[PDB]
Amino acid sequence: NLIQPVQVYEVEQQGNEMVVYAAPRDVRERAWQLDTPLFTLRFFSPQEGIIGVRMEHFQGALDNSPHYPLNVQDVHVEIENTAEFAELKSGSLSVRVTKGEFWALDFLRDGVRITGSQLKNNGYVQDSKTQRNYMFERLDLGVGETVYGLGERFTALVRNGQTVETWNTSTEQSYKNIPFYLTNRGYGVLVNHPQRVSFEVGSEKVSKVQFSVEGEYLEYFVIDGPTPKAVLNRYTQFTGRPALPPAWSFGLWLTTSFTTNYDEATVNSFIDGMAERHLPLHVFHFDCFWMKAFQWCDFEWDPLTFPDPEGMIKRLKAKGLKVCVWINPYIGQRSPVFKELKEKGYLLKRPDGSLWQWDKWQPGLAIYDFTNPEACQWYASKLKGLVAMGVDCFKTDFGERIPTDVQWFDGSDPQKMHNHYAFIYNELVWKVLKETVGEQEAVLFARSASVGAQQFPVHWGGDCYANYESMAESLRGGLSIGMSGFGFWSHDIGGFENTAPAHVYKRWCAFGLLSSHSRLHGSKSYRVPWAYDEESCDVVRHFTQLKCRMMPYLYRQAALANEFGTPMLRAMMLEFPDDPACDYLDRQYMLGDSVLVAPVFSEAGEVQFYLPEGRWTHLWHNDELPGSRWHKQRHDALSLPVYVRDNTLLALGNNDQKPDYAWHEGTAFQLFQLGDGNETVCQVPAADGSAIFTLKAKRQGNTITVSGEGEARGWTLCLRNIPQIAGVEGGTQAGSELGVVVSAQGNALTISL
Amino acid sequence: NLIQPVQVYEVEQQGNEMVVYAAPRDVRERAWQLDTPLFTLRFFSPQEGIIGVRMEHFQGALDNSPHYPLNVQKDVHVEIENTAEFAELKSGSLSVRVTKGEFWALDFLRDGVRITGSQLKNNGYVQDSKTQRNYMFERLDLGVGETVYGLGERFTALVRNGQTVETWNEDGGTSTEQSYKNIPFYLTNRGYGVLVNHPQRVSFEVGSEKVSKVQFSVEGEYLEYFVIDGPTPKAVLNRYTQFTGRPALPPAWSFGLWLTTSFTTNYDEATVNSFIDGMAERHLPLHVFHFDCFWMKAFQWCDFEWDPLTFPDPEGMIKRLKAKGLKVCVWINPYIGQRSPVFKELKEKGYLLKRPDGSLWQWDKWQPGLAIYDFTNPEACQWYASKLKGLVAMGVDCFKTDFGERIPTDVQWFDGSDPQKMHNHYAFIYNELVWKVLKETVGEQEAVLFARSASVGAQQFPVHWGGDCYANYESMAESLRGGLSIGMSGFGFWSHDIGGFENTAPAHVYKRWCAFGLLSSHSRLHGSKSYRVPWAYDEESCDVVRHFTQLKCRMMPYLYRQAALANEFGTPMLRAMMLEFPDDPACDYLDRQYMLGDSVLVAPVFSEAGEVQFYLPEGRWTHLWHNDELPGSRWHKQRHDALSLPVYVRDNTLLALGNNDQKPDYAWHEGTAFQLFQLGDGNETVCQVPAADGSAIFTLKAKRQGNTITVSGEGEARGWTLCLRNIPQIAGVEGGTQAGSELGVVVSAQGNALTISL
Amino acid sequence: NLIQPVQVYEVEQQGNEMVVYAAPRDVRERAWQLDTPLFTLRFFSPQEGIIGVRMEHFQGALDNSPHYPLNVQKDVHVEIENTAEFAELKSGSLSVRVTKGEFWALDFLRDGVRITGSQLKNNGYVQDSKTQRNYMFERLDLGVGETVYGLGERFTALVRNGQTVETWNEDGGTSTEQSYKNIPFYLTNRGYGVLVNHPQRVSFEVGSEKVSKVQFSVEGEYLEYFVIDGPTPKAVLN
Repeated sequence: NLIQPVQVYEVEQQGNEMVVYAAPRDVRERAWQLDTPLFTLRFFSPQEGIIGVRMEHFQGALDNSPHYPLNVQDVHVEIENTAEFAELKSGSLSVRVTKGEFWALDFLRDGVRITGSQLKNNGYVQDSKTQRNYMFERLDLGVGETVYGLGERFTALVRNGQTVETWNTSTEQSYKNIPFYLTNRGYGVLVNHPQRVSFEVGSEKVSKVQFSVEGEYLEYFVIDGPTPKAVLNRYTQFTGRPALPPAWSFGLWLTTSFTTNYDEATVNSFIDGMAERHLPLHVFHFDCFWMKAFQWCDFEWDPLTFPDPEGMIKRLKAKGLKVCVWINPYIGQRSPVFKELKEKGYLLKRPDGSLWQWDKWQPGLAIYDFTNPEACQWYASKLKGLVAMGVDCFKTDFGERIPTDVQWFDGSDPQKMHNHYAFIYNELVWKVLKETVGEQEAVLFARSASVGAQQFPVHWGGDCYANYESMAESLRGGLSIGMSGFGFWSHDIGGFENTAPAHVYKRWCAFGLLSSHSRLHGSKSYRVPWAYDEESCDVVRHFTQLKCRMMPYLYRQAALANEFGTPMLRAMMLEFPDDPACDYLDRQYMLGDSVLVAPVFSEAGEVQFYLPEGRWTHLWHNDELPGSRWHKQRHDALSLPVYVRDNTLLALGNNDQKPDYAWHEGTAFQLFQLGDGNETVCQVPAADGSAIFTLKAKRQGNTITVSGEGEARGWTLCLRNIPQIAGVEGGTQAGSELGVVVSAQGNALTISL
Repeated sequence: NLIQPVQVYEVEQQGNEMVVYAAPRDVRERAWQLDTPLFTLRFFSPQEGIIGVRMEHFQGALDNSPHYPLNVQKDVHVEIENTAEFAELKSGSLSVRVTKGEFWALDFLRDGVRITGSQLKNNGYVQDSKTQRNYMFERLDLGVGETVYGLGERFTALVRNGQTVETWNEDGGTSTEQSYKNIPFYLTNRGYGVLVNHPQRVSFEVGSEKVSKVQFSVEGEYLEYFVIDGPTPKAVLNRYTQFTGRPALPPAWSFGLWLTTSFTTNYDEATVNSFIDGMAERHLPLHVFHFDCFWMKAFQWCDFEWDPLTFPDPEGMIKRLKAKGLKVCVWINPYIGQRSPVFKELKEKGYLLKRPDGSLWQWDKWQPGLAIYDFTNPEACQWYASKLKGLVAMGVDCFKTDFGERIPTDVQWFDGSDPQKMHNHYAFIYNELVWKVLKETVGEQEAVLFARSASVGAQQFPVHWGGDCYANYESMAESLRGGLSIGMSGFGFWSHDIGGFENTAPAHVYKRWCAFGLLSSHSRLHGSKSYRVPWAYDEESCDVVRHFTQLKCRMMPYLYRQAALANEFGTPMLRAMMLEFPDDPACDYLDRQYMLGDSVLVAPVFSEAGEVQFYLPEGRWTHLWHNDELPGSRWHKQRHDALSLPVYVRDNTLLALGNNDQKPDYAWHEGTAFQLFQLGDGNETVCQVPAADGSAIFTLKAKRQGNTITVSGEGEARGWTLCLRNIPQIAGVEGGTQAGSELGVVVSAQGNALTISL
Repeated sequence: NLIQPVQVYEVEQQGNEMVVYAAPRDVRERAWQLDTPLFTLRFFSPQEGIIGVRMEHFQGALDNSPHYPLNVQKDVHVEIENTAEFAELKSGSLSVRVTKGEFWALDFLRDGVRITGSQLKNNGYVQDSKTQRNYMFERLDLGVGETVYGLGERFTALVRNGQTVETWNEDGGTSTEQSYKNIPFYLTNRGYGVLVNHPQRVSFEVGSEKVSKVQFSVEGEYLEYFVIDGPTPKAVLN
C-alpha cells in the first residue's frame, strides 16, 4: 500500500522552523478531515545554505542511537507564510511548499528552482508481505544533470542510472558508503540515516534521484553551492573537516606485502636495496604477519620472525623512517588474549549472551565491542604500547562486515551501528594517536569509513587487481570518495592481487606518486621496484623525486583540503563545473588547483586527454598546448601528461629526497602563461599548514612586478618558455633549458619583458 | 552451488565447428575423470565476422520454440587450429581462442589482438537451491574507456555502464527502467557487439555487479551468444542487421507529417475534416491522418468494427480523405475486450489465449475482460488478417500496432510454444502478421507500420514509436535517449509524439518538440487528453510547424538517401555521436544531440530561454539555413528563438535539398538544390539522389584542386542547381550560369559537367 | 555442510595438556592461513589411564549447568611428546597420538599398540541449514572381532554392534529401544571404554552407520569424550 502527500492542510511556524501538515487526500471540507493519515514535514536550517527536511508519519516509533555527528545550530532563516505558498530561506537556499490543490516541493537558489519533489513522488509505503514500512523521496534531475559521489564506489563516476545501497574494487559493493551525493548544478543532498539508504539514481525513475529508508521518518539535507566546491565546503563544515596529515606522510610508503615471507632480515634487505639504488623511502609498514597467523589482532609480535621488535623499530627510526603496522577491530579464537576478552566481556555478544563468531578472515573471529568503554581503553592501551616501541601511525583495516543480529554494550541500534562502527573504530585510534604522538602527527591508513570519517585521514582504496582496468577503477573510486567529503586518498601502487606486468607497474607508479599518498603494497608478490625491472627502479626514483620536489605546492593544496574540504585529487567537474566537456571525465584528474594529470592506461604509452580553457604547459617537458579540446600523445615509462594551467605561480622545492623540509628555503617558483593585465598568487605553506610566504606576480604590458610577503630566503622565479628578458631589477638572471631563472635579492623584483 | 569451467579437457573439430569439453577441476589424471560435471562449448560461425558460442551443461533439457529468426549459415569459411597451447576458430578478422593447459581463458581477438573475452572463473552454471532453479552466466571484459550502448529502447542514461537491464517487455512509459522494445544485443565503442540468443528473460549487469565486466545470465542448461566484429560500430550494426533482419525501406510519403485524432477526445468525420481544413487554411502541410482507439466502440477494442453512431459511412470518409491527397492510418492491438460481440465468437472458436486448465486468460487492465489473440493458432491469424485486409480494401493505408508487451506466461499456446520466450517473441509474431497483410495488399514497397513493441528481428517492420511520454524538456530528452538506443539496437526508423502525450505542454516546450520531431525520421502530432494541432497553442506555434514541415520536405532527397542507407547497411537515420565519430573521445556520452544521417548534426533546445550547448567534431561546420560557420572539435553555447536550433552540416559535403516544401514524395532529381559545404583542397565529395525505390537515380561528384572545382553528374536529372555556400563571388563558371544569393553563389547547370574557377 | 580436520597446523603444550590446532584444508603455506575454520583439540588426563579429548569449533557458545559429576584431577602425571611427525600425550599405559604432516590421523595406543582411533575425515562439525542446527561427531574404529557392550540398561541384543542408541530417558519398557537408564558410556572386549561427556542427547551409531566404527554425535560446538584403558574390561569399569 502507498500513501503520498497530495495537498497542504496547514503550515505552522515553530520558532525558526516551518512545519507543514499535508494530507494524502482532499481535505478542504470537514467531512473529509478524518480517517486519513497526515504527513508532518519539518523544514529547518542547521547552517547557512543547508535546509533539512524531516518527513514523518508516526512519531511513536523508537529513534535510538547512533546518529551522524552533525554540527547542528540560531542560524538566520526567513519564513514567509502566504495564501499561495510557504517558504523557508537560509541564505540563498530556500524551500517552497505550494498550497492549494497542487502539492509541490521546490528548492530555490535566489528564487530559481534547482530541484524538488513533484506531486505523488514521495511518501510512505507499507509492504505487508515483509511486514515492513519505508519512507521515500524523489528529487528531480534536469536535462544534462549528472550525479557524483555516494562514497568510494568503483562503478562509473557519474551515478545517473545506478542502484546504490549505503551498506558497507571490482564490484558494486563499497568499503566506504556515504549517503551523500553531489550534482553538476551546484547542490548536494545528504540522507541523514546511518542505516541502509536505497538510492535509485536515474534507475527506477530516469529523471529523478529516489532515496528510501525503512521506518516512519525520512530526514535529508539539501546543501547549496552555487558551485560543487562550495557544496563540499558546506558539507565538510556540517559533517567534519578533513584533518591536515603530517608532511612526512606524503612521502613514499613501502610494505612487506601480505602473505609473503618477511622477517627483520627481509625488512633490512628492502631498506638497503632502496638506499643503495638511491630510492628515497620515508615510511615502512608492517602487514598482518607481524602477529602470529590465526591470532590477528592480538597485538603480539611473532617471536620467531621478529624476536626484537622494539630494537628493530629503534634502528629503523635512526635511519629517519616512520613506522606503520597493520591492525583491525577483530580477534581470532586461537589468540591467548581471546579468553581474557571473553571473560572480561569486551567482545560483541549475541542477544542470548553468547559471542558472535564466524570463520571468515580468522577462525572463530570475534569483534571488539567498542561501545564498551573498558574495551576501548584496552584497545587504546595496546595501541599506545605499540607507539611506545616507536610506531608512528596505524593502518586501520576492515570494520565493514558488522553483524546486525547482535546486542551492543550501550544498546545502540544494530542497523545503524553497521555503518557507524567504522567511525567509532577510527575515532578511537585517532584519539590514541592524538594523545601519544600529537594531533599534528596523527595519520591513518583506513579502509572503512562513515559520514564524518574524513576527520581521520588517510583512506585507502582496497583490494584492486594488477591491470589497467583496476587502475582506472581505483581512479574512479578516488574521485568519488573525494566528492563524498574526503580530502586525502591512497591506493596500492602496482595493484594488490596478482603480480603486475612491468609496464602496468611503471604506469601505476607514475599515477600513485602523483596522488596525495603513495604506498607500494601487494598480496602475493613483492612491490619493490627491482622485483619487476631495473627501469621500474628508474621510474620509482624519478617520480618520488618529483613528488618531493612538488611538496611545497602539494602541502598547500592539502591545507586547502583541510580548510574548505576540497580534495587534493579533484575530478575535472569539480574544478571546471561550467565546462560541458568535463562532466564524464574519469581517466584524468586535477592534482590541486593548477596541475592536470592523465595517467597512462596503455602498454604502448598512448593516452588521450582533455584540456579545458587556457594554454597548458607540461611540468618538466615544458611543451605548450591549446585548451578546450582533446589531445593524443605517446609517452615512455618515465613520462605522462602532467600539464600546468596558465596564469599560474607554482612553488617547487630544492629537496627531492624527503617530503618534509623547509619549503620556503631555496623555493623554485615557476611562472606559467601570465597574461597581460592578469595577477597570480602563490602561498607557500609552513609545516603547520599556514602560509609562511606569499608571492604575487602582476603583468602590465611587458613589465612583471613580483612582490613577496612573509619569511623566505634564497628563492628563485623561473619565467617559463621565456628564453631571454630585456632586464631585471632587484635580482640576477641566468639561462636554463626551462626558461629564464631570476635569483631574487629581496622580496621585490621588476622584470622588463 | 557454482560450477565453472577451469580447464580444457578436450577439443574436437566437427566440420566447420569447434567443440571444447571443459571441466570444473583438474582432470589430467584418470582418477579425476569421473564424478564431475563437464561443460560443452560449441564455437561456430553463422556469418563472416560473427562467432557463436553455445555453452551447455545438460543436453537433455527441453529447448522448445520460439527461437529468434536468425539467418544462420552452416557453411561459412572458417579456419580451425588445434595446437598444444590453444585452440582457435577464425571467421574473417574475428577469432575465438581457448587457452589450453592449467589456466582456462577464452579470448575474442580482432586480427590477433584481443578485443574481449572471459577470464578464468567468470562464466558457468549456478544452482539456486532457494528457488530450485538453474542458470548459465557469462562475463565479458570491459576495457579502459570502453562504453556500452543499446539493449533495446531504454530511457536511462545512454551509456549503459553501471546499469542492470532485463530483457522483459513491460508497459512502464518513457520515464522508467521498463521498456516496450527489449533486445538482448549491446554494442561497444571498441567496434564489437554481443547478442545473447535467448528470447526469454536475459539479465544484464553492465558494469554494475562486476564493474569491469558485462555479465549476462539466463535460465536453463545452455547459454548461446554471438560476438559480432566491426571494426566500427556501423559495421557491427551492418553485420547484426544482416544476421537478424534488415530494416525495410518505408515509403517516401510516410516521412511527412502525421496528425492523430488524439486519444480520449471526441472525433467523427466532421471534426476530422474541421481540423484538416484548419490545417489547410493555415497553410500547414499534412500528409497522413491517423484514427486512434475510439474509431471502434469503447470497451470493444480491438474487434475491427466501426462505431455506427460515430462513423456511419467509414469508406466514404476514407475516400474523401484520400481525395484530399492524404494517407490513412488506424489503431489496432492484439487484444479484445469482453464487451465486443466478437468475443463470444472467438471464445467458441478457441482463438484466444487459454490457461492450462482450458479457461481463457483475462484481466481488467486496459479493457474489461481483456483477452489475447492466440497468434500460434493459424486460424486466429487468418481471421485477424482477413479483418486487416478488409479494412485496407476500404482505403486504409497503414496500421498502428500498439501494445503487445504484457504477455502472460501462465498460459498454454495453441502450438505449444514456450511461454517464457513467447513473452517477447509475440511482438515479432504480431507485427510480422500485420506486415505480411500489408505486403499482400498495398505492396511491400508501400508497407509501413507504427509499432510500439518489438523483438529481435522486428526492425524489418518499421516504423517504431517511443510511447507514452510527458510534456516537458526532461521527457523530451528521455525520448531522444530512447531513440538513439533503439537506433544502436538494430532499428533504422523511430518516431515520437511531438508535444508529449500526457498533460498539455507549455507553448515553448511544444515549439522545441516540434523542431525536434520534424528533424526525426518520422514526425507525428498526437496527444492523450489535449489537442496537438498547432493553433491550440499559439500563432508562433503554427509558424514553427510550417517552417519545420517545409524544411523536412526540402531535405527529403538527403533523408530518403539516408533511409536507403538504413535499409542497406542497417545504419539508423538517428545516429548517436559515438556511432558517427567512434574515434572521437568527446562523443562517448553525448545524448542531447545527434546526427541526422551522415552529414547533419542536430542539437535540440531544452531551455525556455533558448540556451543550448553542443559539441562539434573536427571540421568547419555550417548552419543549414542561417549559414554561420563554426570551428569543430569543441563545444559551443548558443541561444535560439522558437524558429531556430543548432542544425549544422559537416565540411566536405555535397547535400541535396529539394524544391518542394509541401509534400515529401516528389521527383527529387528535378530542380534539385545542391549545396556544397567546405570542399577542401584535393578533396572530393559525392551526393547520391535517390529514386522512389531507394536506388540512386543521379550521382554528383565535386572535386576541388586549388581554385578549380570540377563537378560531374551521372544519371538522370533536370534543372538542378549548386550553391557554393559562403562564397559570395567567383572568377567565372563554365558549363552553367551564375547568380548571387544570401547563401552563396548559385550555379544553374545545363548538363552533367561544370567547372568553377575560384 | 561438513567441516572436518584434515591436517595439523599447530601443537602447543599447556602444562600437562596438549592442544592441537587443526585445519580443514592445507595450511603449509602462508597464503592459505586465513579465511578458514580451525578445530581446537585439547587432550588431557583427568585420572591415570584415562585420556580426555575436547574437540571444539567455537568457544563463544554457552556451556551452562548441569554437568556430569566427574572426579577430574588437574595434576595427573602425563608425558607430552611433540615431534615433527606426530604429537602424543601419555597417561599410564594409555596414549593419544595425532599424526602431523599432510594427513591427520588420531590413534589411541596401549603401550605403543593401537587399540582404536579416528581415521582421516571421520570426525568434525556439521551444519544442518534446514533445521538451523550444529553438531559435532566422532568415529572411533572397531577392530576385527571387536564387540561393544553397555550404553545403559538396554533390552536389545547384548552386543551392541549394529545398533542405534540415543541417550535420552524414556518411559518405554522392557520391549523397546527406549531405556529408563541411559548412560553414554560403552565398553569393549579389547579392554577399553569410551564415555561421551554430554548430559544431553548423545547419538550413537554402533557399527550401524559406519559398520567398522562407533560413531557418536552431539548438538552444539564441542564434543568431549574420555577413552578409558583396561587392559581388561573389569579394570575399565574400575
